[PDB]
Amino acid sequence: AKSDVKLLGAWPSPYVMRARITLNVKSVDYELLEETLGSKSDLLLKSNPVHKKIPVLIHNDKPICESLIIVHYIDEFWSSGPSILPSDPYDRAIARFWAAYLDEKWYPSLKGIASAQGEEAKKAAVDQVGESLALIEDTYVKLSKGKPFFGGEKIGYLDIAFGCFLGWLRVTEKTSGVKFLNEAKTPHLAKWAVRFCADPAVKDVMPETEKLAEFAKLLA
Amino acid sequence: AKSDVKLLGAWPSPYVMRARITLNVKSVDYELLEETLGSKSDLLLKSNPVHKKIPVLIHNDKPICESLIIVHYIDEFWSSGPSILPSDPYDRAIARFWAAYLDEKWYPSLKGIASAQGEEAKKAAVDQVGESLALIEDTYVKLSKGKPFFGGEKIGYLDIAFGCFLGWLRVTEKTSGVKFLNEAKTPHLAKWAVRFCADPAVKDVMPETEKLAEFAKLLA
Repeated sequence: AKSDVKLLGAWPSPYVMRARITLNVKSVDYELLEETLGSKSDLLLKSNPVHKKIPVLIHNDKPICESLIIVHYIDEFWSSGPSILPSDPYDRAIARFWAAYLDEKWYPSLKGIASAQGEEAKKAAVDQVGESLALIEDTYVKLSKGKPFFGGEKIGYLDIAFGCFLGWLRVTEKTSGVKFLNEAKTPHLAKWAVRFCADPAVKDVMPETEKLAEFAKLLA
Repeated sequence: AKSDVKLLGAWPSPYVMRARITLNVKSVDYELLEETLGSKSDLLLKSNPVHKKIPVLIHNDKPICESLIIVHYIDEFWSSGPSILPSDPYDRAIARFWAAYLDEKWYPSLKGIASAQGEEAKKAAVDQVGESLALIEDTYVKLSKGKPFFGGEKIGYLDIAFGCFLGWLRVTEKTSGVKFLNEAKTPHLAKWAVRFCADPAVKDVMPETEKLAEFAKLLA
């Protein structure tokens, strides 16, 4: 409820979006407090002194930090609602593994295209993103087992962990002039991404591409 | 068993040690395959193509990667054995949070002392480690609630996540000439570290300090 669940967030953040989608799945209402560009609020600094990052879930006045940990916490506290994590230990380990991969390696590589200077660096950064999408496509085929989502019949942990970046992916495609996730290159992910963005827990917390692209300009 | 559980490891690795301690707690026997310095084995390259890192747990011929995920997997698959993760959702989130902090921020800062050039850089790196130990000491007091371990009566997730680094901490103290974890500065952690290293799941997989210090020399 808004009385007992607060989320320190910011609408462009893919990490924050993970927390919002998961709360939606669990039918948990919450208040969302927006951070402003270029400064961290005193409330954020107080609630996440270690990292000073969003999201922060404040549940009954206790702060929980790090989006993937927050997603676990929401799944575990609100355990009677639809499950986010897979039920099987091996499946769980694999979903956790790919989410950690996305944060550690994949997402940082998106930004690397804009940062690259010169043709060899640009080609390298663009090629890397393409190679990783090929890996993620293969992984999707393996994990989904023919079902609509990474998590099976309904969105799960890995859908949320990857799908939270789709807005920034689309912006990166616009600015790089290369389409990475599409029918030709990643036909399975292409169908999945339409379904994911149409999911009622996702549809209104996923930023429209041009709006995010405008924000990307305001960014410095 | 050795037939169905293999661990790609290396005796100096704190990350690998997490997997060994957890298997020990669960009374799960396993075979350990050592990586050699300066090269990755073809078996490692095949079992962890994404990161090419140890540890890798190969359980019934399925590889699982990333030490903290491996610790979760062992806890969850071997669920009838002593529990590693806390039972409460909030406690779980907090233990996960501090383990992630240790890997992201704390452990990298240990190496920064040796890497620093000049007095201002050295002082900065040494001071940072001291500040973080003060934070970890406070966290220990809060989480342990007077019990011997972060996890309470028995070693738990966060004991394993922090304690796995004690060998490298002692080596860093030797090479930096500054003691960071001791009675004077961190009296609670000082008592805890003796108890942790004496635990039967830890005692023989924790490298003796001089041996690790010698390895640190062989390192380039």
